[PDB]
Amino acid sequence: SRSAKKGAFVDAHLLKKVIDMNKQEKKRPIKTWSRRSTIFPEFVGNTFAVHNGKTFINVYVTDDMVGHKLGEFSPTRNFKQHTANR
Amino acid sequence: AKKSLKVKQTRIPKFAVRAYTRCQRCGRARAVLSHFGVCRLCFRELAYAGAIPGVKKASW
Amino acid sequence: MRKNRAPKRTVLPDPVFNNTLVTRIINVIMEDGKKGLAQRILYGAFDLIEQRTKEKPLTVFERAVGNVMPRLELRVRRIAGSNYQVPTEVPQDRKIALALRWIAMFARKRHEKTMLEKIANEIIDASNNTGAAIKKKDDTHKMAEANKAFAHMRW
Amino acid sequence: ARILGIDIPNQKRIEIALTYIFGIGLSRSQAILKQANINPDKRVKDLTEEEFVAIRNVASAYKIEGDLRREIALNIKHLSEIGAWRGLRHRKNLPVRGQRTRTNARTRKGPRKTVANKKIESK
RNA sequence: GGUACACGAAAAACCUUACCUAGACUUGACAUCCUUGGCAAAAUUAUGGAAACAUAAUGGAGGUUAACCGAGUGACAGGU
RNA sequence: UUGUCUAGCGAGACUGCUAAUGCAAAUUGGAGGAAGGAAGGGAUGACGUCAAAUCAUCAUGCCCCUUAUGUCUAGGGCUGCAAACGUGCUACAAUGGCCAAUACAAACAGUCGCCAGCUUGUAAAAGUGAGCAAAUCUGUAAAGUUGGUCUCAGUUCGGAUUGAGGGCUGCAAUUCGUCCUCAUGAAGUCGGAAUCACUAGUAAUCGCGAAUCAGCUAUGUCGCGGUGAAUACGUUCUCG
RNA sequence: GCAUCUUUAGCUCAGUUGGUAGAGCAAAUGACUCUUAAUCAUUGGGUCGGGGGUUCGAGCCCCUCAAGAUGCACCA
Ligand SMILES: *C(=O)[C@@H](N)CCCC[NH3+]
Ligand SMILES: [Mg+2]
Ligand SMILES: [Mg+2]
Ligand SMILES: [Mg+2]
Ligand SMILES: [Mg+2]
Ligand SMILES: [Mg+2]
Ligand SMILES: [Mg+2]
Ligand SMILES: [Mg+2]
Ligand SMILES: [Mg+2]
Ligand SMILES: [Mg+2]
Ligand SMILES: [Mg+2]
Ligand SMILES: [Mg+2]
Ligand SMILES: [Mg+2]
Ligand SMILES: [Mg+2]
Ligand SMILES: [Mg+2]
Ligand SMILES: [Mg+2]
Ligand SMILES: [Mg+2]
Ligand SMILES: [Mg+2]
Ligand SMILES: [Mg+2]
Ligand SMILES: [Mg+2]
Ligand SMILES: [Mg+2]
Ligand SMILES: [Mg+2]
Ligand SMILES: [Zn+2]
Repeated sequence: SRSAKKGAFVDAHLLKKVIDMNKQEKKRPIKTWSRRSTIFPEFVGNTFAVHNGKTFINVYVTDDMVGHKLGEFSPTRNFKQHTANR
Repeated sequence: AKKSLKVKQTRIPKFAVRAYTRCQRCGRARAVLSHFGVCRLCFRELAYAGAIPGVKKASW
Repeated sequence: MRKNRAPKRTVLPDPVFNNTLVTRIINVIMEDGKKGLAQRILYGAFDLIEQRTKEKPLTVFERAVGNVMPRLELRVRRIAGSNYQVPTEVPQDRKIALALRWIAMFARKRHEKTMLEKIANEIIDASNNTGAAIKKKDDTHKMAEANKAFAHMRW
Repeated sequence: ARILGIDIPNQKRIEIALTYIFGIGLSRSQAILKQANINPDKRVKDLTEEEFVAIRNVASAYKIEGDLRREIALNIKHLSEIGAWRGLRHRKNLPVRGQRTRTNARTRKGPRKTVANKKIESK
């Protein structure tokens, strides 16, 4: 879908923290509000706290989850059972 | 919450796609005529007074 | 509650066999508002009729349509329970019109192939008083004959 | 017929016969047809061995029809083994894209299982 | 109900938006009236930032305050 | 292809003439006439009813909040889903599917736009790039005609759903944009009780344009033209 | 007398045969309407009659009490 010339997309605020956080050995969960950032190869090995709307759900990225958007691996709404009307 | 939105619309946003068109007489956001900058229910009042030159009732 | 009788539009003499009635059946088989398509379909069936019956297509069409034309018409009239029917003599204009409508209706349901051959077979099958349109005419005639008693009371 | 485990109708033209294969549709069938130079409108029954080997070779060069089923299957497992919300939406037998689920989208939910609408005694 | 249900809405990704979760503000984002000066607001580049917003920069059209930029200031502004 | 066409003014149709019968309005027929008896359509909608709808277009009495029910921003939501109904689109097909050639519109719109031609690309589109502030330039008309093929099959019908690869807009397309290409090929073979619209360029149907709009499964809305029917015997029943 | 059963939110009753409780009304809260009724949602509310004992654990199994009701004798 997304054009070629444009490429991928990160907010570059997430990119800067990831570069800083990968150099630092004692990595901790990275609190990012950017559900819009696509997972870049360098992201591999870090863990993020994506804002589902209410809380920050923790996602551990792998060498496989690479390519999709960072908010795609977290939910936003919840539905598990209806209730008999009558 | 009307007055604050009107003022914000006049102010320039930080993104081009963030700019929308709101009626200039009232503050109605939807159903705004870009040809006149006037919403559908202010255009009726203005058209029925003769303020807009040439807008006459239609018989087709 | 109307007190006015509707006007009537011209029927037009046919453009080939000069038999008005051809234009009427063309309009009857009309679907999707295609005048062109309908003429082609119908005209092709007369050519198939030539290849098969070795006779004049207009004569065969009249012999089929004239034979299908009914005589009595049963009008529904409910009073308390069900409807007691009433046989009435249908006008000449409606006689041809009803005949054409039945011809088309049983033609678009035959087990045959392209509607050209479908419609061609129905008319040739109706020139010998043995078909699907004939049975419909037979049924209404017998129903009217059975309900001969209430013919005197109409409304 | 003779092309792999597929049995293309014998009384049907070759360009439609290729569509009958799972991995070959209609447009891609024409691509094989033009590339092999074999003229269409040639009933497969009235065809010779010389064409039956070339068509098989190009079909083998393309993606095997039997491997595509496992390819889609690995992909769904690939999508579900990641834990994606889209995978979850595909997981519970629901529209995977953005299709609405309020009053429509029954082609993925099978037959209707009618429940009991609320009781309105008036208010 | 007829006279609601491709209706308000002649365009909900952000904006719209009036809702929820959060991060920030208090004569306030906008206005007048009053004591009082104008030698700005913008925009943009930095750093921290989810962005609000802060700390630094070119200090800005102009016209001497016209409009606005403010201070002080309580009546109040504001409410989809 | 010389008098179309476009838009200013005017003429024209007035029961004006005649026949019938009525006191008189007036009804019917005929004449001539492009048009005959509200020539077709539109705007134009009495007092009032339903305490009908809108405090969320706007304005406003009264009540309520006033470091919060006011304000700014980021993310989510208005797009959910065991279900039911309403309005539409697409179909279940040879009055058709696909391919090739090809004829004939009206209206409207356009300088952050319409975009011709050319080059690349299986295509959406990209690059180059004139022309047009517009009766000048641009926005491919489709059904329709002819030819080839399918030969009645859940199919060369039907397109849903799903996977992958691309293009455009936009900071940004996962929640939640649409387009193209490839892959798959749900249901559905005329739809129960019961219901809706329509009296001629009307119903049915085929395209085209505009509004809001950066973009939008608007199949919606407002307009324009192409083809173009059937029926009305009558008020016994039915609704108002 | 005896043998048998019952005592469970404000009321009428299921609990299950051992991991510590709900159903229907009543009440309240909203929603809903000019406002009510009704309806609809939601909802707080328990010394499982009082003690003892078994069990890791008793509304649940066994005893004694307190209050009633049953079936068997107001000697065949
Ligand atoms: C009659 O019923 C007698 N057999 C019973 C006498 C009982 C005396 N305790
Ligand atoms: Mg307001
Ligand atoms: Mg959607
Ligand atoms: Mg109503
Ligand atoms: Mg929003
Ligand atoms: Mg100065
Ligand atoms: Mg001064
Ligand atoms: Mg108010
Ligand atoms: Mg009038
Ligand atoms: Mg009312
Ligand atoms: Mg938002
Ligand atoms: Mg909606
Ligand atoms: Mg429609
Ligand atoms: Mg054909
Ligand atoms: Mg010219
Ligand atoms: Mg089937
Ligand atoms: Mg199809
Ligand atoms: Mg998407
Ligand atoms: Mg069939
Ligand atoms: Mg009418
Ligand atoms: Mg249709
Ligand atoms: Mg109320
Ligand atoms: Zn307005």
